[PDB]
Amino acid sequence: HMQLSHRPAETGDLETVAGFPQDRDELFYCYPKAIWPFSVAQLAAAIAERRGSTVAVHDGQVLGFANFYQWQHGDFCALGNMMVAPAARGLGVARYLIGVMENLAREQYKARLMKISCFNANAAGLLLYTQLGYQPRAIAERHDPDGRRVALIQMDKPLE
Ligand SMILES: O=C(N[C@H](CO)[C@H](O)c1ccc([N+](=O)[O-])cc1)C(Cl)Cl
Ligand SMILES: O=C(N[C@H](CO)[C@H](O)c1ccc([N+](=O)[O-])cc1)C(Cl)Cl
Repeated sequence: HMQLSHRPAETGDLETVAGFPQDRDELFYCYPKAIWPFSVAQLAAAIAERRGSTVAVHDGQVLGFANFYQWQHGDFCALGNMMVAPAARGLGVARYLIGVMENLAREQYKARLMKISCFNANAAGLLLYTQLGYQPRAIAERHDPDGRRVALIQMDKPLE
């Protein structure tokens, strides 16, 4: 059914990907420095500051997006901006794209570790990363757009 492929993100993908977050909570989980409503400009700003922006495609549709927000050659990468089209949630897109990013971190950055940080309210993410072999290492305090304290669960996984 799901026949996923991947390639580097392109300008022509921005409007699609900027359509993915469906509410302020979803935007905060995947891009906590963004301001609702999301926009192509905000997405392009991230892409410029980051590395490895990659889309996942199925049946001619861009269904996922991810990048690295930290990269340290021979050391680790940290995954962020993981977004999935609302019509394709729970179909394997995030897990597919995390595997692609793991490979890119190993191959291009010679990373030994991938870091993922997940906000506490994002249960789906915490469970998914757990299923993929990520372990929690620390919890950091952050604040949401209403000034409320949230917990950022910092996880990692050795790259094999
Ligand atoms: O789907 C969710 N989380 C996934 C888990 O991998 C991920 O964190 C995510 C976050 C934002 C998003 N988006 O805004 O399009 C999509 C997936 C929760 Cl919003 Cl239920
Ligand atoms: O700033 C620009 N380009 C950079 C890369 O040089 C990047 O693509 C970017 C785009 C939009 C942006 N924004 O509007 O926040 C920030 C950076 C153009 Cl607006 Cl000139």
